[PDB]
Amino acid sequence: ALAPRQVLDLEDLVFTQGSHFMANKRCQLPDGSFRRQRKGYEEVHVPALKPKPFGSEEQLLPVEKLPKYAQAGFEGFKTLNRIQSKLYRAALETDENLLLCAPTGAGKTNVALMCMLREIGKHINMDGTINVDDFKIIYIAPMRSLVQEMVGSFGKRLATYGITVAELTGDHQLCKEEISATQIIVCTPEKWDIITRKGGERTYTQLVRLIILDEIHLLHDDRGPVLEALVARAIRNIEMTQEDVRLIGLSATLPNYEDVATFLRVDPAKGLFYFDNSFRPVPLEQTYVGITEKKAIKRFQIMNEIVYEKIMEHAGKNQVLVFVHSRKETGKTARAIRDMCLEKDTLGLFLREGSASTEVLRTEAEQCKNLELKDLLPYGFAIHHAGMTRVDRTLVEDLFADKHIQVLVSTATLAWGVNLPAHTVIIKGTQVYSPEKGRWTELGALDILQMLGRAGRPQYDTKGEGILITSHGELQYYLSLLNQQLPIESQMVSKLPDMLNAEIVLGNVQNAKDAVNWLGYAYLYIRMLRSPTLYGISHDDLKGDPLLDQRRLDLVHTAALMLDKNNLVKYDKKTGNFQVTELGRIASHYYITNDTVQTYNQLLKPTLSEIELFRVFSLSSEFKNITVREEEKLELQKLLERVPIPVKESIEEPSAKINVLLQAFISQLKLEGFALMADMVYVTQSAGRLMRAIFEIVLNRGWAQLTDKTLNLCKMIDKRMWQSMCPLRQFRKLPEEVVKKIEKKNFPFERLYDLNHNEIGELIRMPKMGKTIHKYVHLFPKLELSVHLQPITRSTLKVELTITPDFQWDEKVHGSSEAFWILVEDVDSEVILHHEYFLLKAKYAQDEHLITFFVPVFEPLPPQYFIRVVSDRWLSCETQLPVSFRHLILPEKYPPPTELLDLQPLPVSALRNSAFESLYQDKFPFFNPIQTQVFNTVYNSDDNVFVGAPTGSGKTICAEFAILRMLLQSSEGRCVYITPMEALAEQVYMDWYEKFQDRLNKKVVLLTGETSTDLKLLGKGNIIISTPEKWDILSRRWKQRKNVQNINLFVVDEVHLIGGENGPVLEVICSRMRYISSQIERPIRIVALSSSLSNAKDVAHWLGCSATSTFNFHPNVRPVPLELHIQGFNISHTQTRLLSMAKPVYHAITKHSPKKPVIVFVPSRKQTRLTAIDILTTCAADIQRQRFLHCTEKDLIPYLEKLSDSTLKETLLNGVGYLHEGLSPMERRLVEQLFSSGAIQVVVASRSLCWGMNVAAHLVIIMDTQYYNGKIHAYVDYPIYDVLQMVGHANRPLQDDEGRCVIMCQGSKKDFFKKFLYEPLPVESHLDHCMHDHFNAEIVTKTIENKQDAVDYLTWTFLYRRMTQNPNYYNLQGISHRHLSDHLSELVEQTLSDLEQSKCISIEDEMDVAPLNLGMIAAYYYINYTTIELFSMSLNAKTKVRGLIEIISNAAEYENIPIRHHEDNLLRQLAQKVPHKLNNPKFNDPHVKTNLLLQAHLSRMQLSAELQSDTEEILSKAIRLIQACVDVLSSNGWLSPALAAMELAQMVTQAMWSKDSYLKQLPHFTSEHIKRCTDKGVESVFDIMEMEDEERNALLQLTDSQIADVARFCNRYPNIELSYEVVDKDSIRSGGPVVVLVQLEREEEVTGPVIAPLFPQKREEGWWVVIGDAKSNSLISIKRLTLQQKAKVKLDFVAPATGAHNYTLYFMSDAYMGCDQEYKFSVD
Repeated sequence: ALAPRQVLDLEDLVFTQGSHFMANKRCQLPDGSFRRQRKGYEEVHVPALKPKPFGSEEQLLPVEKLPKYAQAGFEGFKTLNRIQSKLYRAALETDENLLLCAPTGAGKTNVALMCMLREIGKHINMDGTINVDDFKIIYIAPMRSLVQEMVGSFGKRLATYGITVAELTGDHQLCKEEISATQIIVCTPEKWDIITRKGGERTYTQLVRLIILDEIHLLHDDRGPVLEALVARAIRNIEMTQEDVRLIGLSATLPNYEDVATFLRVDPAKGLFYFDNSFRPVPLEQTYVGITEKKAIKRFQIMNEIVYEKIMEHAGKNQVLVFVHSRKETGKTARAIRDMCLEKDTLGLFLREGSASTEVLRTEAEQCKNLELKDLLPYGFAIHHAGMTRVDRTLVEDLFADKHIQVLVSTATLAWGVNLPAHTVIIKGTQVYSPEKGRWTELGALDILQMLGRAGRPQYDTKGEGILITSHGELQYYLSLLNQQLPIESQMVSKLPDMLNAEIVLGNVQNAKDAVNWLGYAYLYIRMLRSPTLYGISHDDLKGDPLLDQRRLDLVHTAALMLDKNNLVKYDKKTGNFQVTELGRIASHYYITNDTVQTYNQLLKPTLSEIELFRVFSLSSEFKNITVREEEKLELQKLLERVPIPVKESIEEPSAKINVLLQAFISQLKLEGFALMADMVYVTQSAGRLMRAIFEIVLNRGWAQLTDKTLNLCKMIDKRMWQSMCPLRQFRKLPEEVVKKIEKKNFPFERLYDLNHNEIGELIRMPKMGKTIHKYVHLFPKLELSVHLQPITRSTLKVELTITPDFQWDEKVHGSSEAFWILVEDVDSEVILHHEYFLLKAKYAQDEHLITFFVPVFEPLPPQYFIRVVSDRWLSCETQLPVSFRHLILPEKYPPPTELLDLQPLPVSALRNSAFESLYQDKFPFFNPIQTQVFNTVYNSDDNVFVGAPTGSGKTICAEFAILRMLLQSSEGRCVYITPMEALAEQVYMDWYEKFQDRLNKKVVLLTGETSTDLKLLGKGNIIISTPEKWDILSRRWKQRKNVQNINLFVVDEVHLIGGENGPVLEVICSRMRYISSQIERPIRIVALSSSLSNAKDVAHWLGCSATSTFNFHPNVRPVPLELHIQGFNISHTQTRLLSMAKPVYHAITKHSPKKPVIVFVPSRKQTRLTAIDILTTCAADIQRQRFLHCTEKDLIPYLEKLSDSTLKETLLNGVGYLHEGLSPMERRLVEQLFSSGAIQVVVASRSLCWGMNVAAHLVIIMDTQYYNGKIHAYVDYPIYDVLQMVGHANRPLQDDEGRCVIMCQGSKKDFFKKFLYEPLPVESHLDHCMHDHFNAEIVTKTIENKQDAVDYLTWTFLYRRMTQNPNYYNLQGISHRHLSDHLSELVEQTLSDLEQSKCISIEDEMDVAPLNLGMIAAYYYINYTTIELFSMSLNAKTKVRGLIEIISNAAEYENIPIRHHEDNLLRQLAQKVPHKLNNPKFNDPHVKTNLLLQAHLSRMQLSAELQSDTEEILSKAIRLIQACVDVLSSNGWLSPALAAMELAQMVTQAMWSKDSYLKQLPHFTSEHIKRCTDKGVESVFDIMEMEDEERNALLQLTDSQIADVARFCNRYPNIELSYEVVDKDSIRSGGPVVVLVQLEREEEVTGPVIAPLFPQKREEGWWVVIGDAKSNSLISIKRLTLQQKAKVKLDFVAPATGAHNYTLYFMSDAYMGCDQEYKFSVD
């Protein structure tokens, strides 16, 4: 943005006088303009404009005329006011921005109300009355007093709507997520500015449909620039979000009002309304006395005398109001008349001519209150002031409008605070002290205008007067103001460098060009165009520069330079670009001026003392105009002695006055000198933010001592008490002296915990209070802490911190949460190595919380680190816990990574075979530096090799080398390839089936869920692709199956996943392969590919890899070099942090990859949609709509026609696609295809999909690194494995010379990523935590027969190797060979002791082990051992289909079904809709969930995508569990249960319930069909098999496509016929054997799977032949069989005695209902 720039001096261009500025050259007066020199003073009069008659037809609107829904909240009103009637149509029937200019007190309120009512009327909902959660309305009033006024009266009018209106304004650092539950926020501009600088601000503003600007003429005030920021900000977000927000502005009648209309985007023809003085509520005649000379006391007696004679044209009936500038003067000024109105011949005495108890009886009976009030009450007098008066204040308010109170002098505060208008008002003086300017100045234009808007009572008056006593000198300014003539200007130049910084920090402006555009949104721009001369711009300049391009560029340059000086922004004149600093970020967030930041940055240092920190606060530029006056020096000398902190060298300079002012505020010292009170209020109202700004500065630099000091200083200011004092002071219900009494003792607070109420009451010598003091001591927040540590490397430790609440919760005391800071400090407590925010929600109090983080360490190790957990609110509420390093064993240092040899890139011609080279010749000429260096050893060898390279490097083909070499040596070679993730498996299967079965014609196969059909693939295949649990369940029985033994090559991909969840299964199957290899003496080649590992040696030597053939490369040696940028966001609350990341994401795309492709990973499905729409809408507001679509819309339209997501079509048209799991596998393939072609430039994808994407970008942006766990009610970090994978996608070897990645994370995570991304990952094993299932299977298969075998098995593992390398990780406490053997033994012992207590194995002779029934079936079905433990524990003789689902949903395999956000509510809804209701059902229990999903699937209910996806994962393991249940019920001999369980198998398969009609298995049937079937007689599937074609579909609605599927169903539907016989039925006897032979045969050849469209897995027909005695409920014998065409089934048992035994024979499918035959019979 290089262009000629000129440094301005703002002090030259600024309107110095602020509000008091008059661009008003002249000034004209009305008709009556008489001037009367009573000569101590000039009186200028202007009379009341006659009432303006009703114009062109326009007439008042009786309330019943506006629509029915709006009537409400206008109670007590017969008719609309004239102004309100003029705009009822605009405010109610249109959504147009309005600018309503009217006289003060015109009643602009009810107009804003009609505007609200329109928005409220937009969420009707028929029966349900309001959609209170769907919208929000912000209302900006400009005074704190007015806001409270408004909340109450808007509160009233909208009760009948059930709408919540609440104040937000005040100093209170934002919290309340019940502001998430209020719809009308009422606040001040500066409050709303603070909120909306947050960036995650879009959590509040998300729903804001309408914002209202009361008293918008504040534009002109020194506070004006805040309004200009709000509106500029708001307007600009309307364009970026493209969601419409309505702006209503309400103003007084002042010049420039039409420039304000333009500012607010008001259509002049449609929504501009201006109403001159005619439209006053009550016509006011007005006097403007200015006065002639100095003469202080004389000038005031002048003034005080003026007041009497004016009131006394009102004797009996009339009310008066006087305004003064001091809560002291409410009485003093009413005294100078008390000393006059009655002092000269009791003039006008008896203002209440009820010298007869008319008004006095009600006035004298209310006298018994305090001060000047009881004093002034018995006659018509009263007072109202800002000097805290509370409940009596609200009682001078009723008795005034009840009309007993005659005279009431008051503070400006009342004009704003409550709507009580007098008949006349008089304004004494117009001079006020301003702490910020540090002088007296002329009181604000806003202020006056509100006061005279109180002359005359709307329902009770016909005229009103208004007298304004000011100084004659240069105060015809008030004539101007009060007669529609003082123009409204822009004060934006004053506040320009702070305003700019907030936008830079917000991400709204990244350079000067952006900033110049920003200025175009401000009121300044409009005003400079319209009156350029006034804003220092020559008519010549304007004429050649009509858009003020030179001025805005200059203004911004000048500001940028101030911010750069003060180190708030980094700004280079060259590019015009801006970079935010931390200092600037804090400045913006805490509302500190940039000069103050500089001072802080200059003064703050680790060794700053409390003395010096009180000093630094004093030097804050917000206080730079503060002087020490003479009349106050004595009192400051007095305060200095009573406060605690020494105030050095500073004698009474202003530095020291500010210093002691703060200390006296914390000490709650009383004051007198009102000049000093206004200064104290001004430094304390600020002190909160300034301290907290200093805290955040110092926290983030790591300064431990100063972080402690400042945090306490914050708490002390908030809590108004010293650290010295008693923490019991924080409980406001405790009487003061009771507490000073506990302080009077030299007794530590801590020791109160150990004292009972008696001993307390005793120590205090006030036994009355013993009990309640006790209550409060235990309400004090208190945490217990416990730490667990594990070394990771010699620099980093993983730390699990367990936080245990130990206090009583009272929501009156603690509310809905308590926040804490977790601080990890070094030995000396000088440095914070790590910190983070912990929010203890109330719902989850007294739950244990586990916070996990990593901390650095340095080899000359200290003895201790400390962990402090300090409250963020309560004083003296901390808890420390040392972390000893005395017995810590750091791991063995790692070797360097293998060198990268710059070899001349090997051509494809180095592969010699011509058939082979065709697979690569047409893709590239030369392999990458890793593939070539490796090639030597993997193509030209038969030995074991390990490749370690950053994901993306192209490891896949290194494995190919080996497979090519195998097909070169073997004809029908056998090769197994194992990837950890299933999603990777399918990706490699497509990739290779075409490369190896299409191209090279060898078989290539993919293992599935079923063992028998997989055993075949294992046989015919030359390349077998599999996930670990699949290869495990096969090769477990490697002794039996030969095919496992004769494999030539074994390829493991992503071996680093061994350290991941589900790593065990991989480590196991790998170790087994190595074991099998040494034992079969025909070595198996093992080839492992992995991410860069620090400890690759250990994985190499584990898998038999020499150091010659072990290739482990550093991340920086990646073929396509990566540019990592880690970007932190200090926002603890996740929903907010995600929102504040949205702008940075677009800036990331435009900076790092404007043309080239991008992938954004987001944490979830609905985030994927939201993030894409944002990129789009932001793209369109950047005026570059569709800059991501790199073809033409027509080019895409053939493809998009297929899709069904309306939104995916819309985003794709615009250049952005998204990938979540709710999309058809087709739709996903489309999006990826279009991305790889380059047609679309950006894909947003959910993190669950970083494994199943064969798509690469130029830039990868990870948007947050956390996801919610509904099981522990907390966000948890992405596995570093997922993040490593995501990053690997920023990699296009062919085109890009670089890849780029931007990770956006919470700050607390930042340092974690900086370590473990620029460096190699270390893996450990978690075998020891999953030891059982593998031993139990090894024992079943007699690979382990004794304890020594168990111990030797383990020598083959990775576990075995790492234990000695990092003992402390495994909880080994030494490293000798002895420690190893011990721990190994201790390990096998417990694992076998568990498996035996669990009834799976038998321990005999202490050394020998054997498989038991439970053990054998858990290995057979691959079910966790605790699962069958639970089955046998819970199944009984009487359990039915209902109880069965309950037990099976309790399987451990369902532990991992996750709970996600708001599924807590979703599952509760399911719960009321399913057939079976649960008792004590915990909705964050994965077992309660899989229960409901189980009944949901049976009911055929369709659900949300991630419930359906889970339903599939549940159904995945469903069948193997039921089968276990059969085995266990039969092995116990229970008949009716085992039958019940077989029904469940077939009814989970077909997706129907126990009493569901058998016809529900047939395609396209519904309840409507079945009812019109029982009416005929059709109740069976066989009852439609005998029917012929014409009668068949004559029954109900058919289509040619319906008949097709249905008739094909009945052709796979089992038509079996049975045959049985008792072998030697007559020569059978008691105790003896009985052999039963059952003959099965079907009249149909078997081709096709089991058809079960609702079951996500293709399964084959299993059958159960059973024999039982129904009378006793006895399972006699059973056999499970897959039948094909026909077969002989043999089952025997042992006869009981006495001949006659009646038996039953059962034939049971595990897949269909209605095939179940029964045959009765007898024997003996």
